[PDB]
Amino acid sequence: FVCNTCPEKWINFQRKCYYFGKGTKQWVHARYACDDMEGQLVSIHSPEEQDFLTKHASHTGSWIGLRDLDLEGEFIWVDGSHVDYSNWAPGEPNNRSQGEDCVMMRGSGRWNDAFCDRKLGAWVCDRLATCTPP
Repeated sequence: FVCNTCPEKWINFQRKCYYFGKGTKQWVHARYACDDMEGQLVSIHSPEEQDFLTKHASHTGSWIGLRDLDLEGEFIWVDGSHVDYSNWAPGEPNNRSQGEDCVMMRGSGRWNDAFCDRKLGAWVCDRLATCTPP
């Protein structure tokens, strides 16, 4: 009936749980780290979800679950969903023809693209919250 239960060290917002990771990681690094924890690198689909992430975001930048796929020819989230909501910094993205294929979130919450082998100090995972029983 009510789904706001999250594992130790994760934070609940709406029906989801979020892990604000800290550590030195390239994008595909953070992708597998989230998978190891039974989550996914975060997908963002509304301004309310973004505003929650901004309140907890590392000041020095974080990987999120968006990257440019060559065959589909667009940015696609790790869970296969398309970009509806977006929060690009003004002028972004600007490195698609330039090999900057992975997306990070600044301390402001705004997104920019980057080289996938860039090292950042933070990354965010999500998973679904579990629910109250009968």
